[PDB]
Amino acid sequence: KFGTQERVNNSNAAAWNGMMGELLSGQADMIVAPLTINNERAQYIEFSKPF
Amino acid sequence: FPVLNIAVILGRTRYITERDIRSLWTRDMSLDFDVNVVTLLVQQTDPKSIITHVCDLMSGTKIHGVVFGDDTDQEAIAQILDFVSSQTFIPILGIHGGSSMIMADKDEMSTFFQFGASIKQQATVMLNIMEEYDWHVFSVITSNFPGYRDFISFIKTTVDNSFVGWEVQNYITLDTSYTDAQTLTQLKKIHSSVILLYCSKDEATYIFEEARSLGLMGYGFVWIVPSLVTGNTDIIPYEFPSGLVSVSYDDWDYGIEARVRDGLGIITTAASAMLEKHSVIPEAKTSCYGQNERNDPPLHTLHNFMINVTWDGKDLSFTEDGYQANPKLVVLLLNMEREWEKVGKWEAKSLNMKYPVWPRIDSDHDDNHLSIVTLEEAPFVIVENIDYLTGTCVRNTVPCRKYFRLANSTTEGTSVK
Amino acid sequence: DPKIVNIGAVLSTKKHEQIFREAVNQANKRHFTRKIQLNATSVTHRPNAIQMALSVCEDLISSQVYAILVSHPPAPTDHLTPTPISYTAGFYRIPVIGLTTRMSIYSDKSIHLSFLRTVPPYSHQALVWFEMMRLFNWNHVILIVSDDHEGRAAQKKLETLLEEKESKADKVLQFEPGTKNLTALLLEAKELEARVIILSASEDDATAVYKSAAMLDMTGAGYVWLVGEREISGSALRYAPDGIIGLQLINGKNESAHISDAVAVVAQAIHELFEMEQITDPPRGCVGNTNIWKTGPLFKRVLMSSKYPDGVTGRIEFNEDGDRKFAQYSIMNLQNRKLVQVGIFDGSYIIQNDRKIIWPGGETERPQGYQMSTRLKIVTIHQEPFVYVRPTTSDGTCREEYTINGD
Amino acid sequence: ASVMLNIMEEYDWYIFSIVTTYFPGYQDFENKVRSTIENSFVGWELEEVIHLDMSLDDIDSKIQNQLKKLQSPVILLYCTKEEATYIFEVAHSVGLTGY
Amino acid sequence: SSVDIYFRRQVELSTMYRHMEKHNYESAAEAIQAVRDNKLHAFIWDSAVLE
Ligand SMILES: *[C@@H]1O[C@H](CO)[C@@H](O[C@@H]2O[C@H](CO)[C@@H](O)[C@H](O)[C@H]2NC(C)=O)[C@H](O)[C@H]1NC(C)=O
Ligand SMILES: *[C@@H]1O[C@H](CO)[C@@H](O[C@@H]2O[C@H](CO)[C@@H](O)[C@H](O)[C@H]2NC(C)=O)[C@H](O)[C@H]1NC(C)=O
Ligand SMILES: *[C@@H]1O[C@H](CO)[C@@H](O[C@@H]2O[C@H](CO)[C@@H](O)[C@H](O)[C@H]2NC(C)=O)[C@H](O)[C@H]1NC(C)=O
Repeated sequence: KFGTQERVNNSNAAAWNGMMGELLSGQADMIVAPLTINNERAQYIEFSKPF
Repeated sequence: FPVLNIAVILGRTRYITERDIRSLWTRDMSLDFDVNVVTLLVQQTDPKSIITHVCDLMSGTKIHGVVFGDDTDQEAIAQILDFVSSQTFIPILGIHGGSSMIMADKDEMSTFFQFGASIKQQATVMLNIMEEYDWHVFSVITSNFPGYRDFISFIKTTVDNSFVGWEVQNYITLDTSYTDAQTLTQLKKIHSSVILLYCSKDEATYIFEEARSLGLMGYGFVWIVPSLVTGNTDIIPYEFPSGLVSVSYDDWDYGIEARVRDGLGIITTAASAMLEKHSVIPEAKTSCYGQNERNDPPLHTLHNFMINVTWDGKDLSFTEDGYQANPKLVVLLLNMEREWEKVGKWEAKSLNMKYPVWPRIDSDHDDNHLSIVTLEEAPFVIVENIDYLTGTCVRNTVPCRKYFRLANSTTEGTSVK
Repeated sequence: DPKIVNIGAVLSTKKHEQIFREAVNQANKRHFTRKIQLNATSVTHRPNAIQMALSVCEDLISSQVYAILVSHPPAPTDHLTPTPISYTAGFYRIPVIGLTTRMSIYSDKSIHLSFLRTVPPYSHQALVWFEMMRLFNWNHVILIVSDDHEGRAAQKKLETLLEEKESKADKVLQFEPGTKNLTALLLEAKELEARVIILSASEDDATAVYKSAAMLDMTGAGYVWLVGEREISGSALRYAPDGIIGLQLINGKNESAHISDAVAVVAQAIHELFEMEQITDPPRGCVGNTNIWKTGPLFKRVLMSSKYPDGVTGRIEFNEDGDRKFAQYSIMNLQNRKLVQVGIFDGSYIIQNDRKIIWPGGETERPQGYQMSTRLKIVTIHQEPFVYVRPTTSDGTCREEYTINGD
Repeated sequence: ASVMLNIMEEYDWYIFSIVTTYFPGYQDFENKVRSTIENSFVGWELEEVIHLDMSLDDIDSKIQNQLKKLQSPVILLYCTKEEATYIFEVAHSVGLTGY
Repeated sequence: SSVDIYFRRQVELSTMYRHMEKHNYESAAEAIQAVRDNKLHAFIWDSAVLE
């Protein structure tokens, strides 16, 4: 999955991960995919004008 | 064979001698493992008395393990003994009262640790009570002692799951340094159902005084009280606006003497798991002089290799606080007449309250909690089971109860969840 | 009426004890003599791990000192030795003032509640870095911290500084102390766009950090280094690099100034204090006591708001944590593999000394920290309309397959 | 009272309480307000009306207990000037004067 | 999937949130297939992928 912020096991606090966390993580500098744009994600990252 | 060296101390205002339980424990102690015991008692607790005495006994004889017993619930004491533990590296634990009472985060070097329980966990216990009857808690305030910052996060962690529909109204700190009033004026602003307390009984004493003036003592402002106050089971400040939940481990449920043998057994099993298993159990050696680093740290001491053990088959697996990871807890309510009536008891994951119905505080007021039953049909209401996987009811639904049928039976019966 | 109000202290040497008593005697003249009497008591800190504290309770608590001063042992040994006293007085609720404890280990006031010191911790050094970052306009940096209360606190402080701005958390890097092999992480670090670096660690660890960093050629121009006082000092310097910014606390080594200054400041806290009523003396005698001292938090409150900006050490004001405010640091440069003062920092504003700036590569000015990355690693998911996945036809990557419109 | 209402309306402070004393015209003040507040379509809220005066030596207790309940943002007060001094000292203690 | 946020935040849909959750898929290929296989009577997703 692209991924969503979720409880990190015992920690219960974690990054959205998947495509996005790799992005926060820096594995992928930029994400090109069919991604819907929403506020929950939006605070964490910049988003381009919706295509 | 091994002939270990151990010491135990009983300090008390309630009558028993260490000798009584000494010989008892050695008898009980006798078959399982070798042990050599020296017992000493001291009447009232002091930083100087305890430090001096423990160093006095330890140095004279090379004891490897001890326990601590008291008839007092003072808060500072634990930290002091813990401090001794950081330097000595000698295992210590305690079975009753203050030593059993929780303490601030343990240092990197292992310390004595039987008293603490994940305060978070403790709060989740309390939350279970809140889940049954508490929603939108009035206040959680980091007023005093350990975890003012720490308690603050968990509430957020609890709220963060967002599995149900949780929320907070009051979220502040403070007490003694200035006019109580900034905190008080802020507190006036909150308007909620259950007050959450994380302050010592001393602070609480004043807080009780604050609440009466504040109006928190009045109906609609339940108090959730931890061991921070609860600890003085014997003594309750009259001004303590009763009926608020005060709850911690109970002496009646578990004997104070009972705790010591088991621990000794655990020590024995630890040694069997360390000593027998290719490890050397070194003596304390140096405690009261110079700064020589105590001839360095013991190599392969292996004090914390086992944190989840059993004794007599009892699952006494321990937490990061060294505390029974199988919290044996009971729920206590401050009664109408200065009494901790047993509100309920906590077993494992499940939360238990002895009375399903919510007690009316004093006389019922303005027809509060009117008992209403709504028949269930396709047209008006509909009933389905609560999400037992979470142990909770659906957010947009209402948690419901009924009486499990027992017409013949004296009991009304419980058809909850 | 004058009642000698005892004071107590633990100091490095008897000479410093004499200095203490001298300052105290100076003290009676400055504050009103009739209202109160000042008397001085101190110890020369013989190195017993758990007995000096014994005597502190036996002598100083038995003497009911209204406050205690403490300094780092003259013998250059141990780390954060003054742990026990903060606990021991803790029952007493007796204010403690450290002269030399700039270490952040005792920052944990949840257990060090009774603890205090005039000097700012290593974490507070970040105040400089933000100001430094502010001037040069690099918003993009990297933070390298050891894993402990010290490093994590530094990170929290700097990030908190950044929180007022849009939070800037790119490339935080945590390593655990005592680790000799650390190169692998730096390979990860090259990847990141930002070219400015800041680090906090111990001297021993720092040797390993620079040792590993030099292997991957991290020090090269276009890279900047910002660091703590500890990093520039000790063994860190010898296998150590060039053109790296550094910090040294002003008057950190010399307690005596801090002794007279702290005492003058404390004097405001106690003398003003007695203007208030419902005061209680600190618990008299270690024995027979389990109760806190109700005045102590108040003494802390006035003492934190004590003012006394004029001082031997510099301006004095205390932040919420009890940590000192606006402490002055002296920026240091590595020119010709030697320490030099390029500038000095005092108050909220940096000051530029006449000395020429040095950077990695020798450029007079090296502001640009955004070289950037030519190639972008892009990520996707398998979604049928906007993405298609086919295996390479044998070795060949793709197919000449054509769209419905001929292309 | 009308002007007080107009002032409140201008700043659109809908929710208010009245603290009054046994001083003359207190009962009518309530009556005039009732009519003025009542006639209007708007759903503004009157939270509390308090009538208090010294009685014995528990006026402070009774007043304090009575005043402590209130939570409203906008307060209309009516009393003698001096009484206003005492009520304000009491409010400063209560924290009612604050922002 | 992002709609899960909608079900999450929409306490109004909690019922549906769980009802939905218990039947979720790792991907569209399986989610479309279930309806095609007739394993699941209905499938919920954003139109651009679905139409
Ligand atoms: C004021 O405090 C000083 C220092 O604590 C006291 O000087 C000590 O007096 C004791 C007498 O019991 C001697 O044993 C010490 O040698 C003295 N200096 C120390 C303790 O280093 C002085 O007595 C105190 N003044 C009064 C009036 O009690
Ligand atoms: C520290 O450990 C790292 C990781 O094992 C070493 O890096 C490896 O170096 C060898 C060459 O001796 C390469 O073959 C490996 O590919 C490297 N590891 C990785 C991640 O691939 C490193 O050599 C060690 N320290 C040094 C410099 O000796
Ligand atoms: C540490 O404090 C001592 C004593 O206050 C300082 O010694 C003084 O140095 C100044 C130099 O301007 C002399 O004028 C004084 O005579 C010295 N003794 C005093 C002030 O009584 C010392 O300078 C301080 N340490 C540093 C590095 O400044």
